[PDB]
Amino acid sequence: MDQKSSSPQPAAQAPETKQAFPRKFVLAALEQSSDDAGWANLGNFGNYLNKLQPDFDSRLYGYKKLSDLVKARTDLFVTEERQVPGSTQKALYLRAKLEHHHHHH
Repeated sequence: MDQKSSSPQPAAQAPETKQAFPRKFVLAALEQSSDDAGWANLGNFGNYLNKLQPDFDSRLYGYKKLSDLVKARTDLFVTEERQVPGSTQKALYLRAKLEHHHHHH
């Protein structure tokens, strides 16, 4: 529940560290850090994720923080800002992006 904004992002920067995304461990932490409805709060996600993968660092991918990594790589992760009941600020909730059964003929 947020403002669906986007950005071209000019690739004028010199290519820094390129690392692969290990999604099995990350999604494993994500789902375990999720509430009953299947949404994980950014804070708890960044916490439980590091428990499974301490080697997983955002600067290895070129991002300022894990938060920016997730909202950028929405292909792997589903991102929404959700309002917390009784709180003044909204919290970023995350969940796993999965395919759908596709076939040939």
